[PDB]
Amino acid sequence: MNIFEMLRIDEGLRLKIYKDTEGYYTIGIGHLLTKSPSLNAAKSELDKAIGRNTNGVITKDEAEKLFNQDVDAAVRGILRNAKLKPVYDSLDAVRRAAAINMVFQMGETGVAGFTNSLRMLQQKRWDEAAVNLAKSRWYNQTPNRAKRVITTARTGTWDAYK
Ligand SMILES: [Cl-]
Ligand SMILES: [Cl-]
Repeated sequence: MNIFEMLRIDEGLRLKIYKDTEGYYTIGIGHLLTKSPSLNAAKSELDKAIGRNTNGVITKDEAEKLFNQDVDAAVRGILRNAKLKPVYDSLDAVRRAAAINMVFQMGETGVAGFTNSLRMLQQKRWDEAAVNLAKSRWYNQTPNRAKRVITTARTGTWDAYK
């Protein structure tokens, strides 16, 4: 297992524009296109991202390409964030994948606001972090996914994904 397989599991793969759990237009492996209610706006953002007139549909390779970019941007975002980087650097490789997943889902900003959980993770207080992390709108909205990521962070193993 790795970050790519993990997120491919959590996000799935859809070749046609769809709405995510919050109702926003998305395509491929969780690539958010826009927070706007306009499908045309979403189609405009897609064609811009792909480089052609897609008509709301892309191929598997195109989806994988957006995913690679998105994964890359997520890590880089973490390394550029002063609140996030130090946590990330303190972690082992498995736990790091849990941090990347959260950021991919919620944005760096979002994640950087889990102040308390961030500190517990940095101090290696696993169980405590796990409980603090669950006290969030994130967990109440997407509990099954939130449980898998929380367990990854708590245990440093891929068990939730086997
Ligand atoms: Cl893009
Ligand atoms: Cl879920």
